[PDB]
Amino acid sequence: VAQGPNGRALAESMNPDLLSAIQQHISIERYASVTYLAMSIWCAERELAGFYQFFDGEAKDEQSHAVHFTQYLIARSQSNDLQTLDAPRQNWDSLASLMATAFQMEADTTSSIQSVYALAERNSDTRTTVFLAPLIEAQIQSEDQFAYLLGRVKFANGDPTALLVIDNELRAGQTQRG
Amino acid sequence: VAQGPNGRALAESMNPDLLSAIQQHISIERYASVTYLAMSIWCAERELAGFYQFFDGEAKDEQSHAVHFTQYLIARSQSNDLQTLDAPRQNWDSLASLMATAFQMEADTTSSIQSVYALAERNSDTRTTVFLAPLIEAQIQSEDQFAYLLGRVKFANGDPTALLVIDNELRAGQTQRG
Amino acid sequence: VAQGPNGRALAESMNPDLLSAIQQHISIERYASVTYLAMSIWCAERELAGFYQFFDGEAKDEQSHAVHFTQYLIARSQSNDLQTLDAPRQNWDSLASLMATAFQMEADTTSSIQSVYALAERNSDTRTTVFLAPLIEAQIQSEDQFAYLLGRVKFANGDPTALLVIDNELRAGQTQRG
Amino acid sequence: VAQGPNGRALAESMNPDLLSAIQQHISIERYASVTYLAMSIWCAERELAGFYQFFDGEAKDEQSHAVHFTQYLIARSQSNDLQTLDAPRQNWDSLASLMATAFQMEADTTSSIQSVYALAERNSDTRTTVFLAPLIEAQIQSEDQFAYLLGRVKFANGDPTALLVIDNELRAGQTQRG
Ligand SMILES: [Cl-]
Ligand SMILES: [Cl-]
Ligand SMILES: [Cl-]
Ligand SMILES: [Cl-]
Repeated sequence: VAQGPNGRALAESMNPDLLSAIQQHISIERYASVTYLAMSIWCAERELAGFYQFFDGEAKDEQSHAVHFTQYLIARSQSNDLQTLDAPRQNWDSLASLMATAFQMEADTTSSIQSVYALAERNSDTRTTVFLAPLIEAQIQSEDQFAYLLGRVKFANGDPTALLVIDNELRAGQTQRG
Repeated sequence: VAQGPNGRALAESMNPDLLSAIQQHISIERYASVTYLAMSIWCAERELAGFYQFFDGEAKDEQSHAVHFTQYLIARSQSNDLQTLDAPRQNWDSLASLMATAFQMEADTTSSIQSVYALAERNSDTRTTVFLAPLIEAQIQSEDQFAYLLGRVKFANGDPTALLVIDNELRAGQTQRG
Repeated sequence: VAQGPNGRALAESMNPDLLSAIQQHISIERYASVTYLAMSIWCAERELAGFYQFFDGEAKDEQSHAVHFTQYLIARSQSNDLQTLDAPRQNWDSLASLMATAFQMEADTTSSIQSVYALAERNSDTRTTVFLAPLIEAQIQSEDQFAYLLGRVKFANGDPTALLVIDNELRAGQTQRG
Repeated sequence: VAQGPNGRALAESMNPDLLSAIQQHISIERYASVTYLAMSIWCAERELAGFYQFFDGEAKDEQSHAVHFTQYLIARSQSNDLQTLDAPRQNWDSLASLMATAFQMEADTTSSIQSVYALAERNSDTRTTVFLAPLIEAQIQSEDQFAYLLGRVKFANGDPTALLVIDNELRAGQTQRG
């Protein structure tokens, strides 16, 4: 029985480009997490308590997804490489603009998974494409959810009253179409 | 004991114009159902989640009413004839205009039942007029309900904040005067 | 952030041939639903109450699957296009022949999904192939189930006693190999 | 305040032809009841215990409906006139033929109500047409039920095994399409 790069028994070697692509995706999700934290703070600064709670939860959830990827690399007996994390964007002129960045961050997370998926398909690494499929399914729901929150916020058209109403929806856990 | 057109024992023959009128009404209710589905989608496209849930339920309910009519034709040993279903209207310039079409669709459903009622009265088919009476009673409540939703939406006068408030009412099941 | 054809924020554009293929599949499932309704009626006309209940449930379930596809198009910010629905087949010379049409309808539903799957694979639309995979899994079980019901009905070899026994199985919810 | 023919305070006079028609209908339902009793006995004589239980219940139910009409005449301050009751038919060559007579008896019960309904309509006695409407609704379900039992028995085509299976359905309370 061979040993993998992290030292555990190796079920099947992984192409080093696929390894790097996964390590990079872990960074994308760690960066989405700190971005949601910055958005949590920005909302809290403007007394948008529901939005603040929502993004606080999104930051923790996104970090869990990152950890889930590190566990997969351990499962494949591959080395992890936790990288330097850029500072997040921290300033926006409005909630609408903040939600636009949030939607883009979620969509870009899905894009990064798709790239890892396509690279694994090329290398015929079927464990990885299989492992990734539920994570892409969840990203579809996350994208639907952020499109919902962004569109609802844009519908408000900057009116504080509408934004307060939506803020209370979020504090109550009403965060998707349902 | 005679056999009816669908092959079951026949309690009492039905005039073929009355049969056709019932088969056509089944189509009206099937068409109301897919119309409510299209309205469900239109609302979902604009993040009006409460309205989306309401019309999703109305589509299923209207389909049940259609099925209820097919069971009556079976009870009378008459043949069913499920027809080609037109595509629904799918585009509206505003919620107010959508709710106007919804109200008209509900009122037109009642009109179609009334026509079947009047035709059965002419033919002295008392089973049918008796069978129809509870269904007209429910249509009165449905008309009251859609007049309520339409009028409330018009009262909002296109203000997004008011429409968000009404959207949340609908998501909570607050769909009539009560 | 770009807007998709239905007006919501767009996570990733979809090839218009893939869109049309999905809109067409929605029609196939809507048509399977009304076909199961017609079969429900045909069984009810012959006092096959268990078969009638089974197909009444299959019609509602198949409609739910259609709605599930419309929600996916909303999730992808694509336009829905609910189409004219053909009338279903409504006449069969025997239960065996009806069950044969039912099996073919279920198999053809799976074929239509496979075509959408293959088209999405060509366009590298990984959200769609991922979204479709559970639906194909369920179709395998549905095909196994209809092969079971069809084969059991053929085993009866037209004997009314055997068909009554199977009818009671279905009324009790005994609808698969288990 | 005037007194009616039975001596109670009279809310509204009833045409004597309408009174007689109601008194005659009471006899029809009393006769249906004893007919179901005779059918109960015929089934018991052939060890068809489920059919025997079913018709024993139908005899009691039909008698209750007769009593319900006598209460209406009391409510209208009209006289009751319980008439001589003919002997029921008591002999049949087969269950199929017995079920045919049962279906006809149920259909003839509905016809007699319809006649009373039409006579009340002519006399504009709206209490009576209103009172009768639920009873006609129930007759539609009774007709659907007896068409179901008759058709199922004919499907058996005289095979004892199939008739035993149906007998057990009835003993378990499986007496309609459901
Ligand atoms: Cl804003
Ligand atoms: Cl509006
Ligand atoms: Cl067969
Ligand atoms: Cl027989």
